[PDB]
Amino acid sequence: RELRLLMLGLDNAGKTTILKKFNGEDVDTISPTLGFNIKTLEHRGFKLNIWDVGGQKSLRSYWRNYFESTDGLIWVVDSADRQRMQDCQRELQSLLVEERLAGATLLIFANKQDLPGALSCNAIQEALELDSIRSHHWRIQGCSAVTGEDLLPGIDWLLDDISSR
Amino acid sequence: SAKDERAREILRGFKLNWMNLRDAETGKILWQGTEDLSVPGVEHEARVPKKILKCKAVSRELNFSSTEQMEKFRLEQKVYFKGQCLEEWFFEFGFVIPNSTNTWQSLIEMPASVLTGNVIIETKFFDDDLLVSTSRVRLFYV
Ligand SMILES: Nc1nc2c(ncn2[C@@H]2O[C@H](COP(=O)(O)OP(=O)(O)O)[C@@H](O)[C@H]2O)c(=O)[nH]1
Ligand SMILES: [Mg+2]
Repeated sequence: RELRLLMLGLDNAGKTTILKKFNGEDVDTISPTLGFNIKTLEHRGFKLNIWDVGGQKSLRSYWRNYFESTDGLIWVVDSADRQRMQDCQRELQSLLVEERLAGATLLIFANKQDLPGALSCNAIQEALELDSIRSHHWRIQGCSAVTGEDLLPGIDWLLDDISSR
Repeated sequence: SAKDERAREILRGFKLNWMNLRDAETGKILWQGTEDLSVPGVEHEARVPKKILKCKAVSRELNFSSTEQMEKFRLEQKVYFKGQCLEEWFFEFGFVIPNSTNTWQSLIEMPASVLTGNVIIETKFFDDDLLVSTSRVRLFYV
């Protein structure tokens, strides 16, 4: 069957760039998403429906309207935005206790690793309290959406974990 | 009735901003139509490089706006050659945010003189069973 991947995260985390970069499309004319961006494609034999939903404050209240039937959750973090790292943590943990997202595999993309002040994966692992997560399989993957570095390693793991369920 | 009045608000607030065709392999846009794709008195058409007929992978993207919130939104896209079906896509969006702009894209896997001018891409958008908008684009290769 097709797999539904929901990609969320605070605004500016780089969700849209990751999606376009992943599909070999130009990522220089990317603007804020004021709704959703959905890509239906095939990767490694899997048919995927990837939902990149806008993360502006005003849009997060609608995130829950897209939880139903989500197989995988992709949480994108701006590794260099230490400021909103606390809000990022709260939003994520809020998602992890949602009933309509139970069992969904969690992929954390610590994005913008190409930036100078980018926190390490261990730092983000701690700042987001991932070790306490136990209702979901999860993996943190550092990456750069602009260069495209390490995007596949993250996605590929996510698909392998979901399929094993 | 209130129901009819609400559906008129839905239709009036919907707009298909643009649609494009990309060579999936390279991610390069082969053709993108913008300006009033759902405006009356106009047979919308598209002049796309015929080489697209050689692509094993084509992606088609749509960008639409909705002033009104919708609960069971979906699209039906069929590509015809006269009466025969070349392609048919369906997609359930479900919830659509008020005053939102959204994008949808699918990775799609005869000569050219016979096709050109005879190929139509018909996109229909529904909110459950309310027809929100219909779009027809006749294709011309090169
Ligand atoms: N240096 C660097 N910039 C990025 C990266 N990912 C996204 N950006 C930039 O961050 C801004 C927001 O990205 P965007 O994908 O639209 O964010 P979204 O709000 O989460 O959809 C844009 O200016 C992007 O070019 C990255 O990995 N590295
Ligand atoms: Mg975006």
